[PDB]
Amino acid sequence: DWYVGTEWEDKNRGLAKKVIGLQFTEMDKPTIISTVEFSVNKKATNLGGRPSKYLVSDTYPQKHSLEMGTSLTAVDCYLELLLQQFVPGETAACSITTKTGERIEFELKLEKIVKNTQVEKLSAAEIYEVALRLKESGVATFKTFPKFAFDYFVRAAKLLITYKPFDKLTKKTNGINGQAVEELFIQIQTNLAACLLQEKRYEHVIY
Repeated sequence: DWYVGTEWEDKNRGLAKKVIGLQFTEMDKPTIISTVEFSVNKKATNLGGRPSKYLVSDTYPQKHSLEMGTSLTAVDCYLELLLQQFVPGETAACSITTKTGERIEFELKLEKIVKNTQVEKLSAAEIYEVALRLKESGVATFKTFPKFAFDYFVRAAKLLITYKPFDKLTKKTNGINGQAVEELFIQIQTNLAACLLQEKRYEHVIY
């Protein structure tokens, strides 16, 4: 065994991964816009009341379909980032450390990558739909997780400005009308503004 025991970290986000098993098929990793299938191998420990679509218990192991950039909770969003570090067939002990130092611990396996689209490949039309879905997740997490909501809108905005100017876009050439793009960009800018106000409203409310 070579891959077993190897480790990855993102100190900034309190994420750590340690490989415990591998059924090798290839060294491909999920992209930021991929669709994957993965399983939770046992009950997550120390969830501590935090909402999670995948880790929240109520039989193991259990399978899930996941499209990157759709998660609506803090834990789930960070689940995605861990999954983006798996190769298919890999089983890893994962952890999310909180501000209080307490660790949420879980064991995941990436079963396969259903679709591994690359951003660079995408047409302007397809980029729009990715920006549109990201904004939707932003809107859906606005009340419950404003920092993540914010990050969503930022990600959506960043995708779109790759096509500035917008005035040179036509359905005929790019697949999409440049008017639709600048309208969606403006909606996102407005959402980021709202988010900052939402964060202010609760900065002095304790966790």
